[PDB]
Amino acid sequence: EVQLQQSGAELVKPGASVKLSCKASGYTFTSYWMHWVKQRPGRGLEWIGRIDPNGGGTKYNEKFKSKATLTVDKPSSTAYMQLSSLTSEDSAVYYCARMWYYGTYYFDYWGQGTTLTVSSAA
Amino acid sequence: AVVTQESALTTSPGETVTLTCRSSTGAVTTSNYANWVQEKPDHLFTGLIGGTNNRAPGVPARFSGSLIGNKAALTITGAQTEDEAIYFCALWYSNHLVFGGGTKLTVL
Ligand SMILES: O=C1c2ccccc2C(=O)c2c1cc(S(=O)(=O)O)c(O)c2O
Ligand SMILES: C[As](C)(=O)[O-]
Ligand SMILES: [Cl-]
Ligand SMILES: [Cl-]
Ligand SMILES: [Cl-]
Ligand code: NA
Ligand code: NA
Repeated sequence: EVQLQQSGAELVKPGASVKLSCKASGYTFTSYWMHWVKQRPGRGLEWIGRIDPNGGGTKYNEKFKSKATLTVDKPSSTAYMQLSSLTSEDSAVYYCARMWYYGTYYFDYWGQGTTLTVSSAA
Repeated sequence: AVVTQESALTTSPGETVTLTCRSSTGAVTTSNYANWVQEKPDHLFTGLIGGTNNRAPGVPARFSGSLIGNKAALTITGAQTEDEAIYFCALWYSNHLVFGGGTKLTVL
């Protein structure tokens, strides 16, 4: 019943910006943190940061602070992640993952992921 | 910090296998709140354990977490064929999270 639906594949030009979405459903949105994670081939997983849908407080990996902007929209139960000044290093699969943070910290449900390809117009 | 996991491990059905998660900074502690997540083909991720030893809801009990010596460990007691996957551990370092490189588990 808990579901995290992320937006479709994206193709964007270098230097541009993009906004990815993560639609949450089947639970109380504001009760869980939402993380964003970056996956590139041979590069395992990279943590981008998390957002608390309750107050929209964020925590970032230093390496992504100037790269990513996390927000939420309570009404639509959607978490967004904007990525700016795109380069080919940003090409990857991006996931949103929910976390329970009371008494412990654990991920449970993950989105299916969104593929981003940063591609120059020929 | 660099988080290290076994590159790949092989087990047979019904056996017990232990995956480890090492921290380059020193011993892993409960304050690293070790997480373990499972990736299955088709980019299908599932959180298993968080805070060293707490299982997310619906996760089979055969998956358990602990600290063994200097490392965080994920033990799978009675490996199942469906357990064949890539397991990532992640350690919390007082403000950010680091993922290990993942362990590919093969079940014979
Ligand atoms: O302990 C964690 C933790 C442990 C394991 C995986 C992930 C996290 C995590 O994401 C996190 C944590 C603590 C803080 S706290 O100092 O603010 O309370 C955060 O802000 C935060 O985002
Ligand atoms: C839904 As996806 C496979 O772009 O990995
Ligand atoms: Cl945008
Ligand atoms: Cl990371
Ligand atoms: Cl891997
Ligand atoms: Na991998
Ligand atoms: Na590895």
